[PDB]
Amino acid sequence: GTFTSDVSSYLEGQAAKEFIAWLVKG
Amino acid sequence: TVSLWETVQKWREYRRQCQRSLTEDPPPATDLFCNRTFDEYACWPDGEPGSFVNVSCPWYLPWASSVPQGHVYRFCTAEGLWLQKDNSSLPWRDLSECEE
Ligand SMILES: CCCCCCCCCCS[C@@H]1O[C@H](CO)[C@@H](O[C@H]2O[C@H](CO)[C@@H](O)[C@H](O)[C@H]2O)[C@H](O)[C@H]1O
Repeated sequence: GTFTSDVSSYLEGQAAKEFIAWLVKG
Repeated sequence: TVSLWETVQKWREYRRQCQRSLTEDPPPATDLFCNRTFDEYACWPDGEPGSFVNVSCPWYLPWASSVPQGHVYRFCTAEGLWLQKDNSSLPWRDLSECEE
């Protein structure tokens, strides 16, 4: 199943990934 | 997990190194070459007219270890302008090999 640590990790990983997307799209 | 702040740090060093290449690489054989550029994502060398230009997936990507031999692409037109996307002023690129 999915745990609270999975969601918090996902959120942090997403911060970096959005930055990459800001770099690209623009 | 790979954090935002570490990715930003890596990105800054990528940009630093790129700017150093932009300044220090020798000029192209002709002004018909497409011009080197940093587009905030990748460092592009000068391009030969009528050719594809390739560069490695930027090493600052959180998943760069998953795309170790990937490349991103531009096309340098025969007039020494980077190929543009319709409507826009923006350059065509293929980044598909560097997706997560
Ligand atoms: C619809 C037409 C528009 C598509 C344009 C987008 C693609 C243009 C660039 C061509 S990509 C193609 O990738 C191939 C690898 O998958 C590349 O394969 C070759 O070089 C590779 C290293 O990059 C190497 O691993 C292979 O052993 C070698 O065969 C190929 O050169 C490249 O053109």
